[PDB]
Amino acid sequence: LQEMKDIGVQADANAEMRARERRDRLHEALSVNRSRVNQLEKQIAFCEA
Amino acid sequence: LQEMKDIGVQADANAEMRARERRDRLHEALSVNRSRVNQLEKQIAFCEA
Amino acid sequence: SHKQLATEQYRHVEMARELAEQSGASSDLETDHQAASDHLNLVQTAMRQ
Amino acid sequence: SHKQLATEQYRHVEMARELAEQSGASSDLETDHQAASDHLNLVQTAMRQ
Repeated sequence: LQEMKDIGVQADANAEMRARERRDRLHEALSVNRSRVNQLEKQIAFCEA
Repeated sequence: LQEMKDIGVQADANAEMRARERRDRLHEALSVNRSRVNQLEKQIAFCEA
Repeated sequence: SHKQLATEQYRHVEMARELAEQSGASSDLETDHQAASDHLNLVQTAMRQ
Repeated sequence: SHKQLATEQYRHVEMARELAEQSGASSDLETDHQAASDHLNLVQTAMRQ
């Protein structure tokens, strides 16, 4: 129980799956945004050349 | 100890640092590979146009 | 043709600038998402204990 | 002129037929490195235990 206090995270199951969903969709959204930025940059290089 | 062996991880600090460093290096190398793919794709587009 | 070239140069500058902004954004998000996954693991451990 | 450009196109086709494979391999490696980081986290947890 002292270890539970040390970690301090409230860590509820509802909160658990919710958090994992949030962060995973966040990862994938990040990756997609990075891809889109790269695509646009490539377009810009095309135009310049 | 039974829990240790059920997870089965050797849990030696030295191996821990070594494994983590190796995986981080692989992360960075893979990021380099993705970047390289990006630049070469840029070149493909330039040449084709 | 000179005027069109100058205009395209302007447009290119604008797009390149905004895309640099988006690249910085994506990197910051990457850091955020690393932290996110760490949090997920913490929560799972709290569940089990 | 006619004979130059076709050959150049074919060379570029080859280069793209390398880039796409590097890209797919890179994505798979990304998943693998995520799993590796998971193992790192397991070792981290095992330290305290």
